[PDB]
Amino acid sequence: INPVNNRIQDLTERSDVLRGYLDYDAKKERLEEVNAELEQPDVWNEPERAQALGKERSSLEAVVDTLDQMKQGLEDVSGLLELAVEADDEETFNEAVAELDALEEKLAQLEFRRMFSGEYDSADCYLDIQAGSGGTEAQDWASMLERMYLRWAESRGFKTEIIEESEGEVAGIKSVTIKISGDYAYGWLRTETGVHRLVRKSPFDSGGRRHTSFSSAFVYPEVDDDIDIEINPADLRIDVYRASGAGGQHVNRTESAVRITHIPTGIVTQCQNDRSQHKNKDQAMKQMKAKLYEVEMQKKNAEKQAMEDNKSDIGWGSQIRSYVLDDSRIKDLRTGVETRNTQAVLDGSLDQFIEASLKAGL
Repeated sequence: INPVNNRIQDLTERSDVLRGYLDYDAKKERLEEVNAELEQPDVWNEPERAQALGKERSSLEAVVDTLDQMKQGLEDVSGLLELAVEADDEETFNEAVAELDALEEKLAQLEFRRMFSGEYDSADCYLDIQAGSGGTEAQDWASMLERMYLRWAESRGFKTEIIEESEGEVAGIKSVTIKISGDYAYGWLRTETGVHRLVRKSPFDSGGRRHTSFSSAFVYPEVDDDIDIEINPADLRIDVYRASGAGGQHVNRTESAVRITHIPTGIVTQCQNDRSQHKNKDQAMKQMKAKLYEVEMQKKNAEKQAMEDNKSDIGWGSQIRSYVLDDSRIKDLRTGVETRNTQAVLDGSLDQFIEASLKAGL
């Protein structure tokens, strides 16, 4: 028996486990129902509802369609391999194994649904990146993180939108808020919340001095429409402000960007991606509701894990990963996962860390 045939059996076995675990039949029945409700034109008479149905359909297809393709894909590969071996055609064999690799990647990713027990792990999410107090160097670092996450998101089939962005004076960014949309986006990105440490020779320093910079990443789920709990107007300060576009600053001089500050906590949300001020307000408001829930969920989880008295709460600002570029080394301080290909990570190769984090139960 060729080792490749044994792998095929292993994948089939793994897909069968997943089919039962994810209730393939139930999800398939539900998918038809959702598709039916989305066929009618009057469905958008309730925008929020139509949007929710659309997101649910995507999540269901991620299970049903992927498993259907797994079934067919593995059968195809088995047939192609038998042909390749009998014909002694090395090239066809290689093509078949390349397809098998793609199939295993699909399966492996779907197996992580088992790790998503969070009530909102299936939701879209927001990612806030903030440059630390390291000047230009820290701002460049924040922009590198921005690029990294945008590239990773695309690699995962998640859509992205820049909600807020404040550029640095000389280079990089001071801050950015990115909306990441897709199947279980929050579940997949939430363990990246924390402080990311950069250590390298700064290209902004005249000499070759070692510089250490810090940037924070904060991931929170979209809960609007799922959580009707709204915010008291008295606890909010709303400001219209000028953002930054591509030359266009006419109606953009006043811009129409909206900033919302929560007096009770000091938390702020901002939105500048729409031309309409009222639309930016609506969106900035959705972000605030999500951040406040995110915070309440933390305190909520603090009670579920309360033991010692006078114990310090769980802060999300802990350092979670160190990027030592001058030593060609990036290591997650929580999981211990390390890689020496720094370029690949900066270019979006984060699954190696995220997968380990989810498996560790973070």
